[PDB]
Amino acid sequence: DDELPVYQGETTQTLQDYLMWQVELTPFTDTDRAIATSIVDAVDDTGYLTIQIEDIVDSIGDDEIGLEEVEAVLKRIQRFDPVGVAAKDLRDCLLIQLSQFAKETPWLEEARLIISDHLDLLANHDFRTLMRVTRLKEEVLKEAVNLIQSLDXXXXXXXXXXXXXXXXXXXXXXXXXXXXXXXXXXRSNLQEARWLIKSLESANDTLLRVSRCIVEQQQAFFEQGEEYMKPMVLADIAQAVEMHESTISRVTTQKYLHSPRGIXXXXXXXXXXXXXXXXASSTAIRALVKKLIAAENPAKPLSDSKLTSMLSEQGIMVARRTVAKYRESLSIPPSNQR
Amino acid sequence: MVYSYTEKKRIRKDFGKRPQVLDVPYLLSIQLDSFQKFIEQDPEGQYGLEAAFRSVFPIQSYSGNSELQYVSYRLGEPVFDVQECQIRGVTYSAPLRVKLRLVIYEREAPEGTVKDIKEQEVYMGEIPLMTDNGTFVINGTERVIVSQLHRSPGVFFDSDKGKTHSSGKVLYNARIIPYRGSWLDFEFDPKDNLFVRIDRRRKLPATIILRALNYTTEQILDLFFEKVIFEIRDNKLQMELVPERLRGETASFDIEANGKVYVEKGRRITARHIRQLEKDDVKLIEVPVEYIAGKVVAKDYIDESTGELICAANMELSLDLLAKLSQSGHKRIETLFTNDLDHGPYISETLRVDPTNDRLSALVEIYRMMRPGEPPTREAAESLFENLFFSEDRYDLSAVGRMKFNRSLLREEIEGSGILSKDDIIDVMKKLIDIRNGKGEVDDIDHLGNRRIRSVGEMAENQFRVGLVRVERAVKERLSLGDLDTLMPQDMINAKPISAAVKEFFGSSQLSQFMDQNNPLSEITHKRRISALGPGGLTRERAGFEVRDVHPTHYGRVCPIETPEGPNIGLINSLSVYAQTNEYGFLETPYRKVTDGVVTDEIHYLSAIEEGNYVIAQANSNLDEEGHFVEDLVTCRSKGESSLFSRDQVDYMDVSTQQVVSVGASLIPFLEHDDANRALMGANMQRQAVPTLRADKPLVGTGMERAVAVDSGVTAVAKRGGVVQYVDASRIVIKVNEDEMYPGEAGIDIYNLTKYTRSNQNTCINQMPCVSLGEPVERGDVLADGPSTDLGELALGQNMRVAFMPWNGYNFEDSILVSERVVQEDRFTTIHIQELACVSRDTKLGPEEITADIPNVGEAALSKLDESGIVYIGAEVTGGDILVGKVTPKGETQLTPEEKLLRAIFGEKASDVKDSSLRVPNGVSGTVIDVQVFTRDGVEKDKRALEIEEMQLKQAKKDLSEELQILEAGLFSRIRAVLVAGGVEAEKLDKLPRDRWLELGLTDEEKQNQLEQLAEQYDELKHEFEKKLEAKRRKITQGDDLAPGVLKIVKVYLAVKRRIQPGDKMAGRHGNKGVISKINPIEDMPYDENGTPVDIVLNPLGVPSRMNIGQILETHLGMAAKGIGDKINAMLKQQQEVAKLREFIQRAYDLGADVRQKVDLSTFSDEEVMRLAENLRKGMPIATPVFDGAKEAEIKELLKLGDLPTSGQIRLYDGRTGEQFERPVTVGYMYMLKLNHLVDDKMHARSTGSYSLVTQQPLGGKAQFGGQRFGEMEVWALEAYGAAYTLQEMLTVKSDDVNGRTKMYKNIVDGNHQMEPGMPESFNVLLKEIRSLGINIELED
Amino acid sequence: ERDGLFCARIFGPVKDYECLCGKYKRLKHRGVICEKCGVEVTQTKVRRER
Amino acid sequence: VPLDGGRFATSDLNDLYRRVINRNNRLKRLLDLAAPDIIVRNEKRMLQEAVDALLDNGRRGRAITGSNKRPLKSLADMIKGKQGRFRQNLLGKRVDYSGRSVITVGPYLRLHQCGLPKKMALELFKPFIYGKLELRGLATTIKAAKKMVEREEAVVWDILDEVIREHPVLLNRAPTLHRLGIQAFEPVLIEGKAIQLHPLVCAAYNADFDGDQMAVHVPLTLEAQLEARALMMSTNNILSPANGEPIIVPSQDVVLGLYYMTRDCVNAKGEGMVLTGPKEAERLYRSGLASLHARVKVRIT
Repeated sequence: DDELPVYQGETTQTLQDYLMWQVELTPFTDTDRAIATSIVDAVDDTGYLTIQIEDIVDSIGDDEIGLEEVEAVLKRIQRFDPVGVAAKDLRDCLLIQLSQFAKETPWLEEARLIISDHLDLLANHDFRTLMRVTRLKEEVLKEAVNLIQSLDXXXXXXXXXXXXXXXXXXXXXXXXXXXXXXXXXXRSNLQEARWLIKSLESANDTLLRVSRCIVEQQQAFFEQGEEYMKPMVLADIAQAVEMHESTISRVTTQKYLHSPRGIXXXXXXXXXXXXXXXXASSTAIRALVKKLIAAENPAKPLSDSKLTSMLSEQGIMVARRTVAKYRESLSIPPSNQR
Repeated sequence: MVYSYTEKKRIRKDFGKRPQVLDVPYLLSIQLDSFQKFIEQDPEGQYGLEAAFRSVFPIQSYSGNSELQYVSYRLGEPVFDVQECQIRGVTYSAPLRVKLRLVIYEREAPEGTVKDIKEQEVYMGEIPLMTDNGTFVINGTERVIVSQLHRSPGVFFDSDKGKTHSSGKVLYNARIIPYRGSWLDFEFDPKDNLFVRIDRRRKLPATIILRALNYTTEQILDLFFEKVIFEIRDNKLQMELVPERLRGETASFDIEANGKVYVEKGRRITARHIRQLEKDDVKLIEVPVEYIAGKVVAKDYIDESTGELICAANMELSLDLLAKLSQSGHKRIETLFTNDLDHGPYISETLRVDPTNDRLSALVEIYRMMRPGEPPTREAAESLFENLFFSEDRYDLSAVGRMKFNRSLLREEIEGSGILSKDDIIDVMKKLIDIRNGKGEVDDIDHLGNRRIRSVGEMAENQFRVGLVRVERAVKERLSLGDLDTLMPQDMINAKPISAAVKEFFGSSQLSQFMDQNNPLSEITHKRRISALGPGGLTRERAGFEVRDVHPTHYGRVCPIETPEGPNIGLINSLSVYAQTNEYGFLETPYRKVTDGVVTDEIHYLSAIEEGNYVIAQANSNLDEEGHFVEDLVTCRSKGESSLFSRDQVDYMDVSTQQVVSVGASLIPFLEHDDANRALMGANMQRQAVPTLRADKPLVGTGMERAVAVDSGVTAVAKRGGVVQYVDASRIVIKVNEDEMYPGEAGIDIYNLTKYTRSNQNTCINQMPCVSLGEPVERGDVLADGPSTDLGELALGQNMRVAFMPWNGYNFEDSILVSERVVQEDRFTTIHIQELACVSRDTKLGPEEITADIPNVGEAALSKLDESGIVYIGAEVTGGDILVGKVTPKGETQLTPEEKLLRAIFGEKASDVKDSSLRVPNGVSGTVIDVQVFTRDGVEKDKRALEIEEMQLKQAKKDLSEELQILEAGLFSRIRAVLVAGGVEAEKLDKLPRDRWLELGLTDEEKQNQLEQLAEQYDELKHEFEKKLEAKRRKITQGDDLAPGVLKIVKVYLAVKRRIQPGDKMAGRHGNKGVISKINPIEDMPYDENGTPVDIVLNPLGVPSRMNIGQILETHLGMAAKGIGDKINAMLKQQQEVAKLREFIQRAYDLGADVRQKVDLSTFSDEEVMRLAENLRKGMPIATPVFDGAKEAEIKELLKLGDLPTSGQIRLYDGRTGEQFERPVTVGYMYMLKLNHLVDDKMHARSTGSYSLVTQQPLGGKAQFGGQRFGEMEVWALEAYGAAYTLQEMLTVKSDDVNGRTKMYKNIVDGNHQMEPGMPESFNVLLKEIRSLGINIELED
Repeated sequence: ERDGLFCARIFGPVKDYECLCGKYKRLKHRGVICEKCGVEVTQTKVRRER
Repeated sequence: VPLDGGRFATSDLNDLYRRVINRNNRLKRLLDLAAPDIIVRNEKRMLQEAVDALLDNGRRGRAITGSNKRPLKSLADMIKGKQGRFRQNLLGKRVDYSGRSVITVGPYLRLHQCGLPKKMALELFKPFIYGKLELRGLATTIKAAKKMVEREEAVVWDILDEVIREHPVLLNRAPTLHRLGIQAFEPVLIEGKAIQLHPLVCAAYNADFDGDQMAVHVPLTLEAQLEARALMMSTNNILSPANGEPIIVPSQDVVLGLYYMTRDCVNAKGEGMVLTGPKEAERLYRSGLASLHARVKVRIT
């Protein structure tokens, strides 16, 4: 309705909204505005990625309209407010961000064009042999690299994500004797509707009792003090109150339990039974696998088979494949550096 | 009277002729005494918690034989102080604990009890306590709770003023009003029949409600009417005579009394023929038969043989009946009287309309009547009947209801049960009919006799009782087949309903509001306020214009001047000065007692009902040393009136002239000369003033300022006083006299002043010490001044040399031109502190950390931050400089060459984190005065979070160390004293500290006694003091109670000085307001022959039309006030002797007729006089109380002593042209204020901003950048001009046309200025919303 | 939720030319519909019309 | 209506749709179940209650909810705030390029003008400024312009003057009672936070200077500017289109000064001189004479 501040909206501006605003105000032709609108949607909240170019060209359905037309227009779009916008590959991002250094920057212009244009793939590790490639030495190259490292990446300045999306918790786990104890914190027609409320008010009091109950059984199923969490099956919680698996997983999926470590509520009931006599499921396998891979490789061992042998020494019956596959995942440099 | 101490630093001069008797009271007192009576142990049981415990306990369960009871309450001590609690943001309260005895008994065994057990205490809720000053701190906010004035319980009557039926009548309706429960309202019909309404129900017959009382129709009519008699035996037909019962009638036949005619047919009915038959003894006489035909039978009459059928009741007798009753042999016949002059035949027509007079039919009729549909179950009837009134607790009118119910019906006993009864309602109907009969009048609802005040005691007790009953309906279920776990007063009580109800009240409630913290006098006047609104009544817009008006009983109870001028007008009132309140909740006001024609100094508080009976004199009247009135005819008040009476008639007198006026207005000089409405503004404007850097004492004033200041509790006042040991800006200690002290505590008193602190209105609170050092202080003297206080006076504005005269149109209308001097000298410069908070919390994606370092952010921006990331204390911050930085991680960035490449090049720069930080709001400014940083336990905060830890720890250690230095000095004095008797080493004993290792054994007596006492007391004080430091230390290192979804907390304070500009909104006490039009250079102002320019120039043309002449008299006396200080200035500046200075000040103080202030010098000597004179160098502060104030004559007299012209006008010169103005001009000191309206807060301006999702229009207001409602009248005005393009771009392009706003702005940027109007969103919406009903609306081409 | 208030399909998409079911993500097509759902792309101002 | 911590809460109008859907599904379920006429009867009743409650929460009694209740709102109530289309549409759009400040007096500043606070324009005129900046060539791109007016240095104030020149603004106050209550003026930039309004128009506006506040609006286009010059400028309408008699009439200290200038007085030096032109300024300014008097005989064309 009106005359009050109903949550009508804010109409904030994202990056694509703002870029399109910036396109509205620039001297594009009828067609070039179609290519521009075609590119600004391709852009991402991350900036740099304008995804595939030749799909931008082919998306228009031929009829002339070469590659060069989208290329020029593309450059000009890449030139709008947040300096380096879009482009591709980060290389051209840093070349567009480097396009304006005012040209009055000492030593930076040339060196920066050489480093940023080409050979930047080898600049990851360190200088080393690159120092011999560009003939530079001492701090001449190091100061240019200070500028290159001073650039930042793409957009993510427009952002428009003021919403942190907090957790709000649901049930509090007051820590007891090296464990956890639940408390669960935080005329006649409508009169007959009043009655439904009595039932809703009676169920509202038991809503906390379900959280404290399932929470108590969840604390009894997995040891808190132990590394990760003891392996459990939904059949235990389904054994206690005799509730269906999907229902319990739904309650733990919706609500989020706050313990002293982890905010992480439905992950405390999901585990494997390992299917082995000698033995914390995949939690400690992948967790402690990445932990053992954290301190290792004095220089560049890059050996996942040695880590698989170390896992087999612990009595987990490693397959040298599964263990290495789960260990090398999630950004793990293992086996990649070989 | 030698005054006291700080008072002798500046004495105002008093012009008030009338002596004072009763001292002005505590002012605030009305808050304290309420809540002080709500927290008490009472033996009688009422008055506070005890009453809510006894309102339920003991509980009976369901046929349980076991029960539960409770014994007192007690309390805990509050965990935090008021300042701590205010900082931390925690609500300030204390634990409520109660010992409940449990009695468990055996089943089937009568009176037998198997066991009893009770918990030490059960802890239920925390009740918020009250500060000393009248506020409840709640989540670190002050919040004053407002008193409410509500229609009182008891019996009420109303004429309706016959404004309904259009014929006109008197329709007398009576409503009964309980404290809690249903309402019964008896009314009259246009056809003259009584009706019963229950809780605003459609009318019912009258005799059903009475029929519920087990009264038969015979008992109904016999009980509610006359008895009389009639007798016919063998056609003798002798009826009883009732001459006194009738004032008139028409006689159809000759009436013979004992063989002689008393009144012939058609003879005079006048009192001659009445007393003629009165003085003569006359028995029953015979009358004509035709007269009986109009009479109606009362009691049911049946024949001896047959009792069948006819004539039960309420039937006009017929000639057929005479034969039957005459043949039956009944000698006596009792019939109703019903002769209509005063009396009337009511209640009988109600029986005519009553469908059935049976009890059960009435109970079923009302039972089925309450709820619209209902089956005739018969149980609903028995339930609702006993329930809706006679239940123990269901309907309770309580003590005001019972008392006023007794005095309403004129019952002698003032005590009774809180539930109604048969005879109660019967008597109410009796009085109601009596009002119709002409005997008796109605009650005025506006009368203060009928309107009671409730304060925070009584209301907290209400909600606490509510909350407790909602517990008891639950705890009743533990013994309900909940069986036995024992351990009952632990698990059985749930504290959650009690606590949520109490903190629900104080939190959120119409009558708990944030306190007005700008001004002391704003504080005060908030905390004595009586509102008609809220929970208990007066929904407003529907109230009507009669509760607005001043009624004659508000005389010295509320105030007729102080009231909001806004559309709640007369609704929100303010207590008058000397007003108080009874135990029953009624306003009573003091009076001096006059016996014979001498005025005794005994005072009596009279209530509004008590007051009207008597005669009361006038506040300002004459009098003699003996105490007799000078004038023989004295103007007095009686009842609703006023007029002159004789000397011997009046028994009372008004105490002081301040009685009518409220404290707000009691401050305004010359309030007589002001019109009341204009007085009415200015009283309101002194609230919304704003305290400035240096506080100037008002130079002319009422005398009231000392009370307000020191009562308001914004000043620091010295308890138990003595000489000042140590002084400083933040701290002031008093070494108390040896006289007042608690033995064994010894020690001194410390006072920590509060430095710069946001107020609820984002203004400074600052205390600055008045006292010097090495100065004696008595109890009650002010050590510091709060803001807008000078040496214990209330100083809300500044004095300004004013000139009345138009000046080039710059002061036009109500505007106001000011010398640049004023702006240079920084009066009117006011501080403003603003809070901003940063909180760092746990998300789904993991925890958030604060600072060092951030993605995508320059070193430039980060230069003002710390190692920890909070800004250095002291930084100047503007615009979107980063006050605290903070990082929020995003989801799972893994692989592919570009991601690994950015992570390799830049080191990922913490990768998924974002930029989320505490940047300053755009368009705000100021230095960072303080940072708090509350953390979490076990977060391992380190960094700079520890600086406040060490800081507060050093402050606490330094504050405690003083008592150890003084007590250790005393113990060292005893040890140093005992060593003199024997083995005295003199200096060698002083140069060897630490007991000189006991100085061996000395004598055995000194060995055991001196070593035991010295070592014992030494180790106990050392270990105890170190223990206090360890407990406090454990209190320092910890983290607060806090939400599960928050990790660590930081708050930053900013301060800005704001400088007056031409948006000032300056005012004066007299309802004077304006803006600042211009700031002139100094040479451009008008100046006098000595070259002193006026500060501020104001427009004479204000003053006649508005008729506020306080202004003018203020100026003149102000002029004369400066004059004396100029004499003294010039005198001390010439290094005159003390004697002559003494002579001129003494000669100044003593001027005027009467004036009752006798201060004279020679009592205080040498300095003390030099002191004050230097204290009054800047002007002499003359003080004119409200209606006894200074006369013109005294002002000219005072003014001639200053060699100023008597007329108060002076030649002034133009500043530009140098030319004399023709005609003299009034110049004078008037005392100005700066109001809380500043344009910095006002000027907005937007071009294109954010819109609304639906309707797509710009947002509401500034801060959010509204654009500016262009409303229906504004369109009408354009249409009227016929300018349709301007109107068309308003409607569309610049609000809801989305494509057209874009095209518009793009063409503007390009210089096209063309519209391309489209169709506004909001129309489209409407078309969907009408399509949402089954109506199509489509636009047809 | 599918077939509910608020729902995709009827009432249109949620992101501009990006739609649920993660396919034909942008501007490849003026209209189109997924195989998982009836999502019809074309812009998302359509929550204000449909 | 999204919340503080996330986890969106349902709006007022949604509840009505949820309710109707629940009763529709339950009546359908019991209808396809082939059950007694009593219970499906009560379901027919309940659903008419539900749809009638979603179209108007009035019609009968209670409606509302257990939410703190209040009638809620319905699609009937949903009609434009005041249940007229007052709000939102119909003369009532809230609006753009607008601002508002306190009024002071204008005591130089001729009738057709209006002291507009320097800081406050610069906002109102933003689009206009960027145009000029791009013309002069001080900004090649919109972001450049944008940045220089954000930095608000130097050329920009110089261009502001050039933007404002002859561009009529329009001011409006409070209750607008008659058409005079909004009028149009040539602004003159003035450092300050407040708007200076010429005295003579204070009549019309019914405004004193005790803290009244004015809105300001910017006509764009051309048509609108001309309608402001040739209709709403304060110099078009000096006469009140009710009674017809002039507004603009001098009040308050203007009156007092004319009335003082023209008086007669007895004596008051330099009486009965004969002079021509007069001009007579000579003589008042020089002393020589008293303007209240002399009953000087002067020659006049």
